[PDB]
Formats: sequence, structure tokens, C-alpha cells
Amino acid sequence: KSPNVLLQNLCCRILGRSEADVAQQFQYAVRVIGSNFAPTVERDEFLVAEKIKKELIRQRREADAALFSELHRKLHSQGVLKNKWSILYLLLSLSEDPRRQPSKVSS
Amino acid sequence: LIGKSINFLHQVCHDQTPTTKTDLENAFQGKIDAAYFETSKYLLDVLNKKYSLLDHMQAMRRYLLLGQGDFIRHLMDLLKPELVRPATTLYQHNLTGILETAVRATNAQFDSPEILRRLDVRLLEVSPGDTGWDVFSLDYHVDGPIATVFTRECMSHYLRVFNFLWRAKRMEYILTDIRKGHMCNAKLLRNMPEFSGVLHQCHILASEMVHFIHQMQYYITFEVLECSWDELWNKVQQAQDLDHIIAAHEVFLDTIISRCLLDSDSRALLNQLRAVFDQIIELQNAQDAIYRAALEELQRRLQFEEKKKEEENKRIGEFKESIPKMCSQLRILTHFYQGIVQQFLVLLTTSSDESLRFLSFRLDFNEHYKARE
Amino acid sequence: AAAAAANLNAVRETMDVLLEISRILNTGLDMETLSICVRLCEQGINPEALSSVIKELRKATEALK
Repeated sequence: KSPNVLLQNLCCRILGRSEADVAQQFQYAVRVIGSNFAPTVERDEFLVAEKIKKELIRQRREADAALFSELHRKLHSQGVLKNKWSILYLLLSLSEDPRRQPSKVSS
Repeated sequence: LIGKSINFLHQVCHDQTPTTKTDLENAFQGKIDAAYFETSKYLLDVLNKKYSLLDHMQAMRRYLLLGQGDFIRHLMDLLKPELVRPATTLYQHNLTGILETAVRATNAQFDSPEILRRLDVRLLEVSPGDTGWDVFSLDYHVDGPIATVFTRECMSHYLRVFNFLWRAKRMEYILTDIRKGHMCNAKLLRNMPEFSGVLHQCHILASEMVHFIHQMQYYITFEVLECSWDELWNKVQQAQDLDHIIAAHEVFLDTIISRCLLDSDSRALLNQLRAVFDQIIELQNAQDAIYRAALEELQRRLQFEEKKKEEENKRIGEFKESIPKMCSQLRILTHFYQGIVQQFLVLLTTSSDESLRFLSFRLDFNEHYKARE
Repeated sequence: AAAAAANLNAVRETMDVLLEISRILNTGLDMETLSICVRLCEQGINPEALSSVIKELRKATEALK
């Protein structure tokens, strides 16, 4: 796929609105992605792994801070990806407070 | 231990002193025992006095185990509005800067300078959604040859303990804020006797929480922070090798963290204690909503009568229907609370019960609990 | 083949571990939105861009709808 129409697919997954109903949301997506069209940011995924472990200690669940460490190893173990840093940076930035996480299935 | 101790005395402590000088007709034993006593005791003498290990262990309790009181209450009284706002706006240097002048304002300014330089505000990190109360612990760093005695791994477990008690002092002064609302608002609520029923309904849940929390404070006072400190003090006076200091102080740590609800099995009890920690601040929002609504009508009724010097009969209509809805809301709050606290006591069953019995004894009195009220 | 289904396995595993990572960091993104974002970062794209967009698009259906 081309990235520009991929933005409009993303807008119809997040919002229930169709891609012909609105064009303003897609225009804002074009506003931010355009003139940032190429990757120029740098990754330091070592520091961000060390920052997820401090967060999982902060929950005061310490067995799960080391379970994430072995699940974080597996992304390098397969290694079919582009950057391991990018999706993890996205998923860290959108965080809300589970207050201490009153459950986790642990797969 | 002998060769290691004299090397350690030279290299880190920077004191140069030669002091020291049938198996083999038992040749080893006498000089070994003498050397043992003299070198280890001399090392402890230079650490106890010159680098002031004595005051440092004293202030470890005062700051990281929150065993000063004055300092914390002053800290929380001034640092409520910043910390309640999220950590995205918080910046550590402001907190460090306000702290020093705050220590000078109250009585912690007669302390030795050593403990005053170790303290600084320690952030954890900034991630969106956390309140600033969540990322706030004092650092209390320590350097020197004493740093071998007090490890970083020691302070980590101390920070966890700090987190538990830090909650159990914030929430306590929030309960004091509840009581402050009750006392300093009912004294001007002597105009109308229509409030007395629902006011009593607020008062009883306040008192129910006070019976839990003020006892829980006494429990932490006399059986978590005093018995271990007694044992620690005697194990320090008994010391004649530095390994005794280390291997006793770690027991001091490892019994605080088990008297507090931070183990693998006591996590569920902490989880249910979190519900109490939720309901107290929920009661804070329950109370002010009653006052902020009830007081308004009286002021505008006074201004309506000064106009005349049937419109205010229509405010009585909204009042007469709002008092049941507010009342029933507080009732389901109390019922929720009742079920949770009785579930707390009934969850306590024997698998070790060596400090949970001792809290329940003091929490349960008049035998209103497990008489089903 | 075998290495062509093992390549199809190696995305399906990673999408399953990332699904655990998505709930423990508490985002509002589910698996369906996650698959689009993982394709975008498979090509390579600023996550700093994507974060600001999704902070607005999620804010575009809880106060504008």
C-alpha cells in the first residue's frame, strides 16, 4: 500500500466514520505525516527497554517486570522487523495509568 | 577477614596504620584472635566516629522509614498542590529548592549537616497518567566507605516501604481533611436542623474510617517501627566485626518488609487496602458536594429576604428531592465499605499470621466485627 | 514450502507478544488498530508523528461524536 491512503484506512478503524463522510481528519493526518514523510528520528531502544523495566517495578509487581524482559528478548530473537523501537515508542507514549494493574493474564 | 580488613582500612578509608603484628603447638590461634579483635574494632571506631555511621543509621529511620513526623507533615502541607497535579508539569529542581527553606522554617534545621546534604528529591520517571504523588521518593544517597555498609539494594527495598507508608500518611491527612470539613463546617451549619440526619450519615463513615486508620498508625508505630529498631540497636551494640553490622541490618530490613504488606502472599491484602485508600478520597468528593450545594441556597435566601426589606419555596422543592438521592448515594457507599472491611477481616486465615493477628487484635475491639455489627 | 510458512509464523508470533505489550502499557489501541500501526512501522515512520495523530483522533470521537 501507499502510505497516504493507509492514513485514511487508519481513520476509519479508529473512528466509526467513513472515508467519504469526513475529509478533515484525513487532512490532519496528511498535515502531520507530510513534511515528515521520510524517517529522520533516531532510535535508542536500549534506554527505552530500561525505562519499561523501571515502570514495571513501579507497579510493585516484580515478577512481571522480568517476564516482560524475556518477552522483550523474543522480538530480537525473531528479528523479521524493521525497528523494534518504533511500535514500542508508540505504545509507551499513549500510556494511561492502570493505577497498579489489578490483573494480568500473562498469556 | 584480617587481611581484607587492613586493606580496606588503607585503601578506601584512607587511614594508614599498622596496629597489628594440637595444630602447630596451637600457634595460630592466639595471634589470630588478638588480630581479629584489634583490627576489626579499630575499623569500626573510625567508621562510627569520623564518617558518623551512628547518626546516619539514626536518620535512615527518620527519613526513609518516615520516623520524624514533623518533616513529613510540613512537607505534605506545603507540597499538596504541586504533587496532586500530574508529573508532566512537575520538575524536580523546584521541589529540591523549596525543601531547604522549608526545613529552615520548621524544626529540622538543628540537625547535623551530614544528613542535610544526603537528602534530595528523587524522581522515578515521567510517564503520562501518573500523579506526582506516585513519582516522589526522597533519594537519601550515601557515599564514602559507609556505602559498602548501606547498599543501593538496601535503598531499593526502602523505597518500596516508603511508597506504602507515604500513601498511609497522605491518606491519613486526607482523613484529617475530612474531619476538618466536618468540624469547621458544622459550626456554621447551626442555622437549619434539616441537615442533622444526613450530617450524621457523613459523621459515622468518618468515624468508622478513623477507628481503622488511627489504630493502624499505632500498629506501625509500636510493632513495626519500634521492635525492629530495638533489635537493631542491640545488634549494633553487640557488634565486633563489620559482618555483624551488615548481616544484622539486612534482617532489620527483611523484617520491616514482611511486617508491611509487600510480600508475595500479602499482595491480596494490600489490594484490598487499596480499596480503603480509594474510598477515603471518594468520601472527600462526597462531602464537598453536599456543602457546596447546601450553602448556596441559604445565601441567596438571605439576599431574597433583603429584597423584600414564594420564589424560595421552589428551592425547597429541589432540596426535598435532592436529600434522598444524596442520602442513598452515601448509603450504598457505606454498604460497599462495610462489605469490604468485613471481607478484609474474614480473609485473614492461618498460613503464618505472625503480624496480621496482631493488627486485627487492635482493629477489632468492642467485638463489633464478626458479631455482624 | 516450510520457510515461507515459518516467515508467516514469525509475524504472527510477534503480533501476539505485542498484544501483551499493548495491554500492560494500557493503550486504547486494540489488535485491529495495532495491525495498521505495525505495518506503518514496518515501512519505517516517525512514532512521534503517529502518537500525536492518535492522541487527536481518539480525541476526535469522545468530544466530537
